[PDB]
Amino acid sequence: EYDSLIEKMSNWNFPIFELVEKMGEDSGRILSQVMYTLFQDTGLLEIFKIPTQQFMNYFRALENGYRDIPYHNRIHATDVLHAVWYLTTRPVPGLQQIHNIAYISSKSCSNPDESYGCLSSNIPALELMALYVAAAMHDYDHPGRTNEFLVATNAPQAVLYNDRSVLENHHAASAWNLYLSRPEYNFLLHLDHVEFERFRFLVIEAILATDLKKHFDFLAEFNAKANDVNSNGIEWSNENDRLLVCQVCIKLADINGPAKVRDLHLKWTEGIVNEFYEQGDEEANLGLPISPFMDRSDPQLAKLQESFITHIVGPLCNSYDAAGLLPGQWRIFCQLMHHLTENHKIWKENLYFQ
Amino acid sequence: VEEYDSLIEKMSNWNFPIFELVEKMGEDSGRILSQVMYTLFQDTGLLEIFKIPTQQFMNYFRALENGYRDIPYHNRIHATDVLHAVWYLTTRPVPGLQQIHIAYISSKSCSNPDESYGCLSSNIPALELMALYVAAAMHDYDHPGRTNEFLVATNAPQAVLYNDRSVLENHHAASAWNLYLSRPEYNFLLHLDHVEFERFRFLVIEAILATDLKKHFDFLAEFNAKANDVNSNGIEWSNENDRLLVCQVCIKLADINGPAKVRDLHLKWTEGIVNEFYEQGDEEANLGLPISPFMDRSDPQLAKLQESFITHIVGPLCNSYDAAGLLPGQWLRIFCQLMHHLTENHKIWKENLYF
Ligand SMILES: *B([O])(=O)C1=[C]C([N]C(=O)C2=NC3=C([C]=[C]C(O[C])=[C]3)C(O[C])=[C]2)=[C]C(C(=O)N([C])[C]C2=[C][C]=[C][C]=[C]2)=[C]1
Ligand SMILES: [Mg+2]
Ligand SMILES: [Mg+2]
Ligand SMILES: [Mg+2]
Ligand SMILES: [Mg+2]
Repeated sequence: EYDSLIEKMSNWNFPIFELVEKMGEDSGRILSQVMYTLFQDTGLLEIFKIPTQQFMNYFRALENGYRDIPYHNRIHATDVLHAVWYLTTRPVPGLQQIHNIAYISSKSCSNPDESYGCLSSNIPALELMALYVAAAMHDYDHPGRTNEFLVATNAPQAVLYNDRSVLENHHAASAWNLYLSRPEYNFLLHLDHVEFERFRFLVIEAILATDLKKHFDFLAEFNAKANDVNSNGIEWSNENDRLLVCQVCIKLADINGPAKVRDLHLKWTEGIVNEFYEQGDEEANLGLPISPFMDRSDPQLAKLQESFITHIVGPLCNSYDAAGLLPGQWRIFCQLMHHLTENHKIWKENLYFQ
Repeated sequence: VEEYDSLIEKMSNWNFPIFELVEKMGEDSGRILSQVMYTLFQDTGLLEIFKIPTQQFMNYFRALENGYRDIPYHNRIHATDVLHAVWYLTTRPVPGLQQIHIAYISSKSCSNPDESYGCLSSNIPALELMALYVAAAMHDYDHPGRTNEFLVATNAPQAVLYNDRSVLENHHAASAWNLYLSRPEYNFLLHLDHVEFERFRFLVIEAILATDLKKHFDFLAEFNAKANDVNSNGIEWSNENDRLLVCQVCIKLADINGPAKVRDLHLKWTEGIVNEFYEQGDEEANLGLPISPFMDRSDPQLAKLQESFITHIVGPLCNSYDAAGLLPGQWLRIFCQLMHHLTENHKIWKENLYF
């Protein structure tokens, strides 16, 4: 069954909802199973001597922490995990290779020629494992509400974190609290104190970058280092530069919807607006002003998708592509860039005509 | 009424003998923070500007000061001292500082001698200064007497809860505001609307979080870039972010005002902080952890600690705050009292180290 699933995930437009339907009764374990296959594929199980039992124990507990809410659930976490894996292992045109300090190489694809390069050849294995694990944790115990909702309500979580990245801090904090909750979860037992401390730091930094209030800040920092005409781009020997690359990568993965085929894009859109409408129902019941795009009476779906693709997803993918980090094939053809522009065009048509 | 004038006259000195005050209070020394908060708010007029009812004010700040533990340094007296320091630095006349005036406060304890002098109270709105004072009151609430490095190394519950990023400061702000929202008998800001209260909470949280010394050099760099630029015009007082940065630097200076005081208060605070250090070192040794620097009572190295702290932490902060022209003083050249204290203490401890 391992070969079957890994071949289906080699496609960027991985039909994940077909997988959830295929698992059916055991669909609650999709995040743990996908974690196992990807770590065996990248070889992370053998590189860090990760025991299978503790690995599976923690991530079954982790996926149990995801609620049964429309969007921020196990399937969203599985999708973001798949996206970061694809973006870091697949060949990127014109990118130079360095080591292909441990580095991974995906058994699912080899660089077709020297003109292609992989991010796995430029970022150490420890840093990439943090990105994958952070993708698994990045929305742990999401209550289906926004940060702005919690701060307006003065919810306990918002007061506990002083309104600064409420959901994202809680995700990382409660995930790591779960990790340290039982010795049967310590699958990193073969990492020393320095390596484990650094791993935790990288995971926490990756999770906190998923906050969209800091979106434009991360975008500015990434363009200064990579997309500067007078600078030498990204120095892969720099620890801070690699961290910035990983943070921008996971940001793109957490909002990959518009960068997929319209089928998957619309499915994810359906989920997130259903979560929005549940929050809007509660806002109305509490006598609070309904947040924008959260009233099921006046949806304004076209305006929501159009502004989100144009102001958030658009500039992020264009910056990531201008830096030469998107996987594709030789002009250059980029799959998700074509999907992103196609989805943006359709939603502009729906907006202008309706 | 009679005790009010005595205390307000005693606090007008930069070297306010606060330990004489705790000795005078004796049995009721636990309410020093609440008494000083009430006295300062009555002096600055914040009680009447925001229509603060006395009962809820006193209730909340008595609970707040009760939240401080009986530890050598991070206690009620430290919070009271930081509050006094920010009050002095924001109300007292500064040579060459411009005056401007949205409500603003003016301390009844002093008036600007002439137009060549200016007060921060005349340039920063009353809401932001009240936020700074309240943050000084909260800035070390429920401090357990350990360092951030100790909590992250131990994987303490607080350190895991805040993801190792400014654990103690986040805890201070969060538990202080939870206490404020714990009971309706604490809501003394009930005459502030939603926007004013949200802004006040934001300013308080930023001021509290700025006290982290891990972010010290970052705040110092931003302040030198904005204020201490030779080609720039310093601080634009109409800018919200500039005023926030000024207040953050002010409370940072207040949180470590020791070396900028007379030798008596400096050495008393040094005794407190090194006793807390030695307790943490005892616990680190019992747990088999490497003893943090200057926290082993067997090898104290007190002179090296004082000199490194003055040269690397207090020194550059005071020099940046003075170069921006925000330190209260008197014309002559300009004489700044705490600059004189700081240079005197720095010379004394450099002598103790070299000899
Ligand atoms: B709490 O949170 O507030 C804290 C505190 C501190 N402090 C110190 O250290 C000191 N202080 C002082 C002095 C003198 C005088 C005074 O008065 C006020 C004060 C001294 O001398 C020596 C000292 C601190 C803290 C912290 O943070 N830690 C300890 C850690 C670190 C280290 C190094 C660097 C940074 C940080 C807190
Ligand atoms: Mg999220
Ligand atoms: Mg997410
Ligand atoms: Mg503190
Ligand atoms: Mg303090």
